[PDB]
Parts: sequence; C-alpha cells; structure tokens
Amino acid sequence: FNLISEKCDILSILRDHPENRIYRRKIEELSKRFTAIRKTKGDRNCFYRALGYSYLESLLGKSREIFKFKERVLQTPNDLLAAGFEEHKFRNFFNAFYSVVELVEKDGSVSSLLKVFNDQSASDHIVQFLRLLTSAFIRNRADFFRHFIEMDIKDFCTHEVEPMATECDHIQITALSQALSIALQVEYVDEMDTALNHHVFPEAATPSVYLLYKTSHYNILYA
Ligand SMILES: *CC(=O)NCC#Cc1ccccc1
Repeated sequence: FNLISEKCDILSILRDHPENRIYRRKIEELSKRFTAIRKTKGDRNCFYRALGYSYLESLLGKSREIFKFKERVLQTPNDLLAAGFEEHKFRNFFNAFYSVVELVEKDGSVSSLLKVFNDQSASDHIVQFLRLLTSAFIRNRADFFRHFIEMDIKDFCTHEVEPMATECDHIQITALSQALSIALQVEYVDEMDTALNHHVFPEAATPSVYLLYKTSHYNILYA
C-alpha cells in the first residue's frame, strides 16, 4: 500500500501536525463532515493517482454508471488523435486504463482495484494516460482555457501536464474533470487563520470524489 493507503480514521492525521493550533482546529472541523481518509504517495503524481482510484472506487456495483463511463473511455483515443498524439505512442497507456475500467465491471472488488493502483507499473501507466488526456482536452479547447494561464497553451501542456511528477493547479483539475465527466470537491487546509473551505468542479454538481489539499498534496476523503 505504498502508493494508495488503507482507510484510516480522519483524526489519525492530527499527528502529522502536532502543537499547531490552526491545523488542529481545521482537522477537528473536517472530522464533523468526513469519517475516513486514504493517503497517497507524494511523488508529484498524487492528483491524478487519487482522482483515478477514488472515482473508479465510487463506480463499484453501479452497472448503468459503469456502462456509460466505459462508452466515454472508448472514445478518448479520438480526443488524443485530434490533439496531434500518435496512436502507437499512446496505445500502451490507453490499454492500461481501459483494463482497469473492465476490472471495475467484471471483478468489482475494492481489494483488486487497490492492488492495480499499488502496482507501480500499472498505476504509473494509468497516471501517464490521464496526463495525456488532460493535455489533449486543453489543446483541443485552447480558446476556452487561455484564461487560467507558460504564456502559450502549447508550452504549458508540454511542461506542466504531460511529464510525470509535474504538479497540478486549477486548469488541470478543471480539464480532467471535464474530459471524463467526473464531479469532484476539493477541501483546502492551509496554515492561515481562515475558514475551512472547498471548491466544486463543476460549480453546480453533486460530487463523486472528495479530496483534501494540504502541504501541496492531495489525499482522498470519505463523507
Ligand atoms: C500531489 C503530490 O504528489 N504532491 C507532492 C507531495 C507531498 C507530500 C506532502 C506532505 C506529506 C507527504 C507528501
């Protein structure tokens, strides 16, 4: 469980910031709305790895939702082609993502999905696929995404989306959310004496996924 941990009680993360009055206050508050947390490895890939595991976990046992999601995933090679990616360069990464979607449909267990996301090879192939699809979705809508941002859209995707270990901002979150129709809520826990607060992507949606952002790092929350 070195990439995505077991579930733990929400108050188990007090020990990560002992004798820090603001962190203690905000974690206590968070515990009133959320029961449990899973931790991710902090390797620069945590947003992609967390979003993928948590969203696919949320599908388990939901046959119409899984069918509709698989239909969208089967079309994603066209997004990549339209942005200038070549099929022989993305095939290995697309096949790894399609394989874990089929595991959600056919096996259906938490334990099998956790095993794939803790297998360094399978899990890093999955993250690289998600980074290429984020890039493609931004490139194909450059006039729409100009406004979050490298001056050039193209330079930004080359440097800050496609490479492994590159950190995210609101543009990557919004783009991957839109590319896969995943509704997500991000809770923000910083060191300033401010309200605990959150953002929903997109604004009007009922989220599937809840993440905790603290110390430039994303962990998974359970409501
Ligand atoms: C998303 C990601 O991989 N971020 C890097 C990090 C980190 C981190 C912060 C606090 C504790 C452990 C890891």
